[PDB]
Amino acid sequence: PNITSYTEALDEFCIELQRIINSTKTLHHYSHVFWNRVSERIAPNYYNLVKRPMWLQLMINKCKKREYKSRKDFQDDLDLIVENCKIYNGVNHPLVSVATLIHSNVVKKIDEIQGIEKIEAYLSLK
Ligand SMILES: CC[C@@H]1C(=O)N(C)c2cnc(Nc3ccc(C(=O)NC4CCN(C)CC4)cc3OC)nc2N1C1CCCC1
Repeated sequence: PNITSYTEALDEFCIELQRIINSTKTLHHYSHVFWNRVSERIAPNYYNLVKRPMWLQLMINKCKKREYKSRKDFQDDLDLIVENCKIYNGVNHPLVSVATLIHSNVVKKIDEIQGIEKIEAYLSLK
């Protein structure tokens, strides 16, 4: 991959982020809980507490629209998954350790993206 422009860098970034999010499906037997939007039928009150909900399919959709312009934009959304999980369920709820495992696994995989330094360099040439 010859990344030589901002646009080429952003296209590659968002394909790589998609792959990393998709890899979380095999991470843990409760990973799937974070994939789709929380339904009111199952979580009464959820949207009374949680004003910025986040789930992994939504992050995939944002990658496909090239809405992540940096690592920080991406990690801001990933932070919400953990924050909402902790606050709604309680920090000792079993789902919390799953959300933090997803978070740390994802963050580590971003650093392993082949050519991540080159991608982030061209992303800084907005
Ligand atoms: C929203 C809080 C927390 C969370 O943080 N997320 C992200 C979440 C994402 N998805 C789910 N999904 C489901 C949740 C409940 C059920 C279900 O069928 N519950 C029964 C309903 C009838 N009742 C008599 C007995 C229990 C099915 C789900 O299908 C995938 N739950 C989540 N929960 C918790 C995990 C169980 C409760 C809520």
